[PDB]
Amino acid sequence: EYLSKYAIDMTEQARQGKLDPVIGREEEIRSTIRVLARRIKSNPCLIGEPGIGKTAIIEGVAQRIIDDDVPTILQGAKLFSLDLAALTAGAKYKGDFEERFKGVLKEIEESKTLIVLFIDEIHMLMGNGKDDAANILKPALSRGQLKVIGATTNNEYRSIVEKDGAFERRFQKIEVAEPSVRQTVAILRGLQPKYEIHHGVRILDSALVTAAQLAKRYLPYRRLPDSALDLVDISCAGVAVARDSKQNVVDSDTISETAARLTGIPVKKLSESENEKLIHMERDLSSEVVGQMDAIKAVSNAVRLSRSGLANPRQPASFLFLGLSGSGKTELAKKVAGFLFNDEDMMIRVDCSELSEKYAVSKLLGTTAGYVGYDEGGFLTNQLQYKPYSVLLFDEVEKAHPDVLTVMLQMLDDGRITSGQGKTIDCSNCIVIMTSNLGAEFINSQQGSKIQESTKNLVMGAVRQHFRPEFLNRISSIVIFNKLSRKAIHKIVDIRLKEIEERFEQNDKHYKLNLTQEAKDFLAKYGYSDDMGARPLNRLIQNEILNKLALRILKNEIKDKETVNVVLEECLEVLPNHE
Amino acid sequence: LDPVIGREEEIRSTIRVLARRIKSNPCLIGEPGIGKTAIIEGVAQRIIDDDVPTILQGAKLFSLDLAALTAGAKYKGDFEERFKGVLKEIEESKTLIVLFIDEIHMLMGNGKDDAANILKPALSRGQLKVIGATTNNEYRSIVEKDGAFERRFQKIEVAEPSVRQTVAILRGLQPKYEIHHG
Amino acid sequence: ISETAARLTGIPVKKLSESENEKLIHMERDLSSEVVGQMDAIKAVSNAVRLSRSGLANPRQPASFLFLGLSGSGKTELAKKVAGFLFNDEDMMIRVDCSELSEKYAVSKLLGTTAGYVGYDEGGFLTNQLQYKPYSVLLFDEVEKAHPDVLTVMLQMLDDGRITSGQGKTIDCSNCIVIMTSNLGAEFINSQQGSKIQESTKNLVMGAVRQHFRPEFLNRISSIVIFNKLSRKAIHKIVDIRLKEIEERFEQNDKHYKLNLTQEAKDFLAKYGYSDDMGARPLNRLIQNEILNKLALRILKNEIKDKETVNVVLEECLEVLPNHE
Ligand SMILES: Nc1ncnc2c1ncn2[C@@H]1O[C@H](COP(=O)(O)OP(=O)(O)OP(O)(O)=S)[C@@H](O)[C@H]1O
Ligand SMILES: Nc1ncnc2c1ncn2[C@@H]1O[C@H](COP(=O)(O)OP(=O)(O)OP(O)(O)=S)[C@@H](O)[C@H]1O
Ligand SMILES: Nc1ncnc2c1ncn2[C@@H]1O[C@H](COP(=O)(O)OP(=O)(O)OP(O)(O)=S)[C@@H](O)[C@H]1O
Ligand SMILES: Nc1ncnc2c1ncn2[C@@H]1O[C@H](COP(=O)(O)OP(=O)(O)OP(O)(O)=S)[C@@H](O)[C@H]1O
Repeated sequence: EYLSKYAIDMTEQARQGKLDPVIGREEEIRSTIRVLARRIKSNPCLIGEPGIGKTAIIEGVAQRIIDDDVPTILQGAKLFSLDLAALTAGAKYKGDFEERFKGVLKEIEESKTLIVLFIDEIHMLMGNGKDDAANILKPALSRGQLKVIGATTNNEYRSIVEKDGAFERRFQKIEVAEPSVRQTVAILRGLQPKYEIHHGVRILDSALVTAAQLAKRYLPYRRLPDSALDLVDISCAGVAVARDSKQNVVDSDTISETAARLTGIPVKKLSESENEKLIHMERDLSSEVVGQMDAIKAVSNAVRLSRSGLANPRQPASFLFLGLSGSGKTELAKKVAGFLFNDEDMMIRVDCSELSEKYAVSKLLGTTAGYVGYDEGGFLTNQLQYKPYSVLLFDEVEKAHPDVLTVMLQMLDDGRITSGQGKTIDCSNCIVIMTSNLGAEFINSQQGSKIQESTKNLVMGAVRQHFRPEFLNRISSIVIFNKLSRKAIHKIVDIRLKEIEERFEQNDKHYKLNLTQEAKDFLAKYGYSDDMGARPLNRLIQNEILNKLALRILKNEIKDKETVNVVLEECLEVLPNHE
Repeated sequence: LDPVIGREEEIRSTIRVLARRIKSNPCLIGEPGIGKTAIIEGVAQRIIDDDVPTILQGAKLFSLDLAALTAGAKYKGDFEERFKGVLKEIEESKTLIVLFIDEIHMLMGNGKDDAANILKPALSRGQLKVIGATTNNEYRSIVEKDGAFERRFQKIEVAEPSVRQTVAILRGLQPKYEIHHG
Repeated sequence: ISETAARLTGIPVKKLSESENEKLIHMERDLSSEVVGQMDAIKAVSNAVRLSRSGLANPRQPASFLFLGLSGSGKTELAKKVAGFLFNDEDMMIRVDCSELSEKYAVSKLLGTTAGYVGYDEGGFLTNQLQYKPYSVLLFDEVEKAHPDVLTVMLQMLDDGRITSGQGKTIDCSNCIVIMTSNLGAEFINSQQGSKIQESTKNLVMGAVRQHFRPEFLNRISSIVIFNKLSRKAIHKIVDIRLKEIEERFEQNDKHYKLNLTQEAKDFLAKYGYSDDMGARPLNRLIQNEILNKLALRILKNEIKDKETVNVVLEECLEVLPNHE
């Protein structure tokens, strides 16, 4: 009776059509059967990554028995799935759980046709460093009795073997593999009617294909038999939800949207409104960043290329921004994040300006087991796992120690980067921007505005002297920022003045600066340092205007709508009815 | 319970996952202090107002304590019994019962083992829907060790709401504070 | 018995199928159809694979290579195509990011950490992969960046396949292939004195190797292999290959080429992408810069839905099918 209380009759579940129909995996199913067909230690075990179909194989075998597709040894056999229930019943009256366990084995053992016992999470039976693990399945399997099928993960197997020894002897591992995308789809097709029936939705074959493809590309941490199903099942659920208050059909687009929600990857949304945003991306960035159109275009291409799906799945977009300091290198990256997340600071930043090798590698990746801290991934690993397509910005990669840059070297080509604790993170479908001021050395030759021939040669000469080709050749594009022209300065001043207004927390403490009057000319004239980019503008605005404004505010001379003009420098007005 | 403001996508996504045939176990993930458990209660409120997908229409949502795990361990195995009991009561399906586990990493177990089948193979059967809640750090401490949980549960990213959203939230909660403080 | 063992260990060596004979005696043919030129590297690998598959390989020496060459010459690529062949899946490869192998961590990262210390997740990458997939190809990217202490561990691994784990177990990764890559000789290959790396230049490369790795390691590699700089002719073939891969990776295959200019475009790219010291990488870049980016706009603008055509611009451009929908 024990067997009916502490285990599930998997062959009955197969008989009743409750188990997912099993598709493919013939070598694996066959191997399990062949091992069960053994006489001594007829004890197979399915080992492999958590999502590859281990119990599906077991269920498959249950079906093969029901379907009369087994050896005469197995024909007429019954398969049970052992629960922990026998053990959960309690260790009250010391050893009784072992007796119940033994009772299960005894019922099985006494020739009630051939009974095979299967155990989920079988590593649990390694018990208390042996001891409580008792004789669980030990003399049983040793004598070839009580045929057992076990299944667990790679890591658990490692723990079983390591800690027990004897179990390794008793069990015959069978490796189970993740199916290919094509195989995955075939499986999905096989499962399709169960999903369609459950949800009450129709699934197009295109959708099934789509899910497997997307799963391979966008759910790297979880194996295809699961990941593809999550996309199918969830997409179906999506449709099922629509059916609650609103065409019950799942297609590739539904899945792609679902994937975007699931993974955070915006590439899969596919909207007409997106198209307009991307088409005019350059305009929007040019209204934030003045000039530097080549840089704007360079990035825009990365985004558009990625959003179209054309970007190579293994080549994170990668840019190196060379250019004269203050030309807007960091600023561009921020504005790109602005565009992509509606948040200039959403991006992941790596302050490479601070990277002495000894520490630098570990700061980005973290430690291996056994070292101080296991809170791995200071910056790259931890951030990449939650914001997998975000903009990753490296400030002054030029100054990073040459060795830490080789972490980036790897990151930049074929996604993979691994944590200190051993996980592949894979910064794949994302954008990487790196910065350097190295090129300033030649740009400051004042060769007009747009970078000229020779200037660019020297800039690239220097970058070649500084970084090894191994790195440079992995960059999608090296962009050299242009010098800002006085004309650019006029545009910049406008933008800056607008940002100043927008950032005011107190919506009264703002200007009506006569920026249409000589005030803009003053700023453009005085702030145009040929070689400090736009930075002098921030300083002039503070020295010429905001500092004075602060005083006007402190003295309560200001309510709102402050105005500015120039005398002989910038001068602020007061509101005449004030002190 | 306090009302939930915004977070519509989170509520929708959570339920959508619960609507799944198998492994219908969403988990909220994000930095602490962002409203993860608020979302969970938001779902409870949608259930009370019944503004939910068919699968939840008349469903219950329970928050599991660790008392199930820890309230006495003489007669080792009793906590396992507590879980088989609880999980069985959920499986009973008097109505649809969804279980919420706060601090979901707490069921990881000391070197697993204790973890038993607490919410393990059962989740793949379509019953015992579980909603989790964790942080990036906790998540890593579960996932990198269990493997199977990473598969069983489906994380949902939960963003820090923007300042704009924050204000809306504050307005929404304003009367609770005004009433409490007077 | 042999077949049974193959089933249990996964090792194809023991299957002995006739169909393998053709794939193996022609492995070079097929690798050369993926990797252009670089025949010595191709032969080097194929010989190792064949010794294993034919049952001649010595169990105490995992096959190993040290591939030297210019970046963009196909070092990583070859290894992947080989893994592709061996498993019918390039993702089966076990990879090591050697650039991450700073002294204090690298050993423990690959082998694991000893009992008593935080985390017993031994095996990080090597033990954990090797204990399940015995004949996986290992790939070490830029081994010259690994701290010498790490390279020392490889020396141990490269004989008897014996590697100890952090917790004291052995791996015995006998029947496998180990690929190490390096850019140390790039400085001499860049002399461009030839097509096939020239003799003598070859010794300069050995010089770079000998001054970086200790001899104790170097004489242990089954063979040190040097990739050739790519020739212009190679580039023509490479371009063709990339264009095919590009079409193949279009998972949403409405987005596909007819390409057109089936000579002219390829020649344009071959001409412009033939950078003497950057291997094939510039070809990838030109295609994105000159073609795919433009395609992205044609897609975004609803100008092209399928049947993509490239024209020469006297650069290159794409022709609109639907009229800007
Ligand atoms: N070949 C297949 N045939 C039928 N169903 C499959 C197949 N592969 C996967 N599935 C489904 O997707 C899952 C595959 O993995 P499962 O066996 O459920 O999980 P697992 O691989 O057993 O890992 P554990 O041991 O349960 S953590 C199953 O739960 C099935 O629902
Ligand atoms: N081309 C530009 N358009 C608009 N604003 C700009 C531009 N260039 C610089 N700025 C201003 O420059 C400031 C930030 O410049 P950054 O990009 O940080 O300096 P940089 O160009 O990165 O040089 P480094 O490397 O950071 S010294 C912002 O306050 C911007 O307003
Ligand atoms: N969107 C929201 N609508 C209404 N109230 C909210 C919202 N977000 C947060 N709150 C309130 O803000 C508080 C913080 O939320 P919590 O869920 O406690 O934080 P948390 O994200 O759960 O952090 P942990 O993980 O539980 S420490 C909650 O107590 C809610 O009452
Ligand atoms: N001979 C070749 N035939 C075909 N493709 C090639 C060839 N050489 C290089 N490639 C391409 O180069 C890219 C992969 O880079 P690799 O050439 O392996 O870089 P590498 O040669 O490994 O130098 P490292 O060590 O990775 S910097 C792929 O896009 C390959 O297709």
